[PDB]
Amino acid sequence: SDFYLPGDYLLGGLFSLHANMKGIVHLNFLQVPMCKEYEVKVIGYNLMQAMRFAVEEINNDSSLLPGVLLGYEIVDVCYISNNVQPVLYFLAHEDNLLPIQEDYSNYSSRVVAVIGPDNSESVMTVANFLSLFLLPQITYSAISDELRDKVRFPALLRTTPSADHHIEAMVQLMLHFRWNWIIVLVSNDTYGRDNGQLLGERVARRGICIAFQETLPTLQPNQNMTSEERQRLVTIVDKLQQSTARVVVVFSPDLTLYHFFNEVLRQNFTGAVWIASESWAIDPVLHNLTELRHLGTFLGITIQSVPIPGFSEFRETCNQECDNCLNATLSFNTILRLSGERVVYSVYSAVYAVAHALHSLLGCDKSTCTKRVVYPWQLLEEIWKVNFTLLDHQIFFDPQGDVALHLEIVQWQWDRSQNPFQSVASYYPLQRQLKNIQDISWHTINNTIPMSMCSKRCQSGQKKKPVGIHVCCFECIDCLPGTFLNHTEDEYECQACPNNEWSYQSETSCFKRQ
Amino acid sequence: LCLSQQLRMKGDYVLGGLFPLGEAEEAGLRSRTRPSSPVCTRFSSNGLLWALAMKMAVEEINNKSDLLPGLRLGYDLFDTCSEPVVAMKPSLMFLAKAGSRDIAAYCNYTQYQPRVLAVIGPHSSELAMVTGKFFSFFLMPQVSYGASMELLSARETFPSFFRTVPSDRVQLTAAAELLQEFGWNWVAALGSDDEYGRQGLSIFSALAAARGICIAHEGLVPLPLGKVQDVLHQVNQSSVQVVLLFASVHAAHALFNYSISSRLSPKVWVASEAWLTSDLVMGLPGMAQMGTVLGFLQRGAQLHEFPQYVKTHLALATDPAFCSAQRCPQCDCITLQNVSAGLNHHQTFSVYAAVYSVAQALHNTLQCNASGCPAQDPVKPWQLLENMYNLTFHVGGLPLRFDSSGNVDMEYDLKLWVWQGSVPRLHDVGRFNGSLRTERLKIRWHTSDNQKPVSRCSRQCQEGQVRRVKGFHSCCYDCVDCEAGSYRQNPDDIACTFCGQDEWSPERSTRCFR
Ligand SMILES: COC(=O)[C@H](Cc1ccccc1)NC(=O)[C@H](CC(=O)O)NCCCc1ccc(OC)c(O)c1
Repeated sequence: SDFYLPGDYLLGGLFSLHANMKGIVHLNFLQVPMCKEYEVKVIGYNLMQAMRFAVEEINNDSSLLPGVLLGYEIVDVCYISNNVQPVLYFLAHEDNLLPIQEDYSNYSSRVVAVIGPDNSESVMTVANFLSLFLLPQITYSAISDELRDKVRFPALLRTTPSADHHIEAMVQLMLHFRWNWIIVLVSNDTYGRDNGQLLGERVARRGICIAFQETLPTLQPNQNMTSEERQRLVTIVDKLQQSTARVVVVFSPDLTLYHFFNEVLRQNFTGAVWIASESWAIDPVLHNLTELRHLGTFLGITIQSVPIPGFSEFRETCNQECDNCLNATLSFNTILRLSGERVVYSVYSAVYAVAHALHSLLGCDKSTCTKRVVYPWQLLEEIWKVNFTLLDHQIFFDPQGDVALHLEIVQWQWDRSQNPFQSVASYYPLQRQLKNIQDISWHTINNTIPMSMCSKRCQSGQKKKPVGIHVCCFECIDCLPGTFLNHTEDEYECQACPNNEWSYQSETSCFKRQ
Repeated sequence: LCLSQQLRMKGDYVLGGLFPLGEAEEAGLRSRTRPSSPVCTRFSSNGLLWALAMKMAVEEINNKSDLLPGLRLGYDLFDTCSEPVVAMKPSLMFLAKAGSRDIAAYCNYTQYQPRVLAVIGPHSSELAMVTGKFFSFFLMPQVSYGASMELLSARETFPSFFRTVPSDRVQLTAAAELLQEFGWNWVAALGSDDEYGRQGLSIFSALAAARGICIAHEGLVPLPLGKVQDVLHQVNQSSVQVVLLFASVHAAHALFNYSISSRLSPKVWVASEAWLTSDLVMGLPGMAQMGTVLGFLQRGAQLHEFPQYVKTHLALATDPAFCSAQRCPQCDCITLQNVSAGLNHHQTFSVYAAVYSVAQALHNTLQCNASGCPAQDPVKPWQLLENMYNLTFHVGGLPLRFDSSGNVDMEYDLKLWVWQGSVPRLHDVGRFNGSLRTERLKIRWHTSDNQKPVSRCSRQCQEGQVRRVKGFHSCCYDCVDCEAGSYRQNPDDIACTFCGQDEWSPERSTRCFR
């Protein structure tokens, strides 16, 4: 079968092949939730194929694990649903029973490591259990900052930069183009609330102002829209249309945005800059709504593209199946081909990290490995210590368990003759700087940079007066005669001229006349 | 004593229980390197008192012929040590197979049977959610004597959770009722930067908007001082006389230590249960100078016989013959002098009620005739859960009722710190049960004249007045007068329009004249 490959040591693989934001978490008639009826997602199957390709390479390459077969067992975890049972299935002692003990130092679990879930909530839920056994867990796409507390999650490591760096990239991009007045949309779930709070803090500290924050309804493309949801979407898009802000930052699952963008199309809306968060920045499905060309320009945050060799051709016990996955991926294969492996590198590096850590744990030379029983805590102990080059990049684990990889800002392109996600800038998390911004193309008449700002910059001799709550909004008022704006000291008030000098209106100088 | 040995006894049906019997030492916050549970040697009295309350409740349920006639009810208590790592091990142990020490990973459970019927849940909210995922996946009843966290109301994610204490929303709606009934439509809100306070601020902000209460300022204070200085500075800048402080005890102590450092200005503080009842904050000197402190506390009956019960059992627990009848260390060394301070603790009732509710729910599920239950195969947890959603049960008197939300209908008393000497006397000045009854003449304010202190804003103005918004949600206006020599051309607009050189008008005028 596709989801299982025997070996001497086994890796547990968790990916979300099917998803539904309103899925049932509890048992149905005392049978474990079955995900086949939820919507299939192409990119999750792509990442699962990435794991399988990585293990194929490791089994072929005798230089890394000579004579040791590396196997895997993969289970579908469907957003929240089916969180619990796969963990017990990984931990059980080969007859699906897990004994309760006061000590697990000598307990041989069925898998030695878990390539963990893609969702923050699933990651935390699984880590709660795997923390007891100290079974090493590596997650490739869960960005929430909560995961940095290793007293809280000792067993957990990541191969993608934390949410802080995503927010930093967005903020520095907005600063570079000197935007000042932005809209924020969130999807009424914990991902949206997390990232919205973090963005609020950073933006407030950096002098940009969030003009507007709003929550989307949790609509679904297969489901018919109710009148109330329609009214809500109408309200949201009307609010945006009548407002002056045109930078729109969207934190949402891709499933939620289909109806939102359709409604935006109904409203004849145009002219925005859509800052797409990682959760949808590279979705093939949304990209194929070719009418989006008229809604402005789309810039997304993602992890740096690294071209994996050979993986392009490779892409050509309940809840271990997917029927529609291959039929779905077959259609998008061309678009996927053009899009350089991005998150695929996170999965690839996770598997290679476990491979190297196991290779070191066995003390293995590149001739033979002295096979022995491996207990997960020792493999975690060795995983913390690896440092090696992988495909012209390099991975080693920080004190917080993260790995440093370049972030990338990408513009959506619709020509279909070349890469649909063009690189336009790159953010280095070690330097905490956005770097090497290239030629973005704009919807504007002559590619002059668009902007949205609360108030235009005042003329010389005009002091500020705050308009309201936001520091970013100010009226301009000329200084009165006999007073001047000492711009080197203050911006909000005009100072009086010396007792022997005077000034005109809207003047910074003083002169010796009555 | 021989008292740890009493934390278990047999029965035809078994109740599991989680309490903070022990705690970690500060040096005991060890970084684990082998997978074994932290050994929480350090004792804590509150947990033991709650466990004794559970023992008393089960003893009564066995004694009464009116409930579960012909069956013996047993219990099995475990320490949580207030951490997920420790709490999760007995959580797994509870759901192990009947008559065995193993947990099973089957894909269907139609005739599976765990060793416990239901679990008396943990006290703190973090443990409540962590164990709620697990227990609600299996559809096992969980009944918590604490965990006011509002997030637990969600039946999409916590189907089987119940509690015998009101959730945060009841207290916050009572606070909104207080503000509305006293007429304080202009306030500031502060919370502790933990999930408790950070969720409370969201709930209260939405409620305040719904009832027309305007929030001048929002902020969070850290738990263990730049942000504290910033928060109090902004509060003073906001020109507000009423401040809500929905903060954990340590955060409140930090903020009021800063206030002790300098009492910048006095204000009416709306407290929360935790601060309102915790000694280390109540002991701070001269707090009458802060302004009056108000807050709502829920009222339930005492366990009148409980102190005599504890006296009796701590006397009995050392008889050399009775000892013939170590999950908690140091439990066996305790003496009544270290326990006495907590014998009157209000939360014991919530433990007692919980047990009774479960017992009642079982009695209904078995359909027991009062003279004896009918013969049946063992009741499974998911059978009991179906009956428990619509359950009315007496607790000594005062019959309570669960509903679909899993909460109980319970009423609140408005407590005022009437300061006398260095001691605040807790004075009742009203009740809330969904509507607020206030005995206003009894409260004496901090302001010398003992008239009601004023914290309000306008939302209406003669049309000749400006409309510049203020407040965190722009829910207030300034009403500044339109200038003489100008006319108010636009209703509800900001500006006014000026008149000719020979053209004159009053202030607030809509017209000008020759
Ligand atoms: C609660 O957060 C969310 O619901 C969202 C969206 C989501 C919903 C259902 C299933 C997966 C994702 N999460 C994220 O975007 C997480 C960040 C985090 O979750 O911390 N980064 C994933 C980037 C690569 C990715 C992998 C799998 C994909 O589909 C199977 C997919 O679309 C994108």
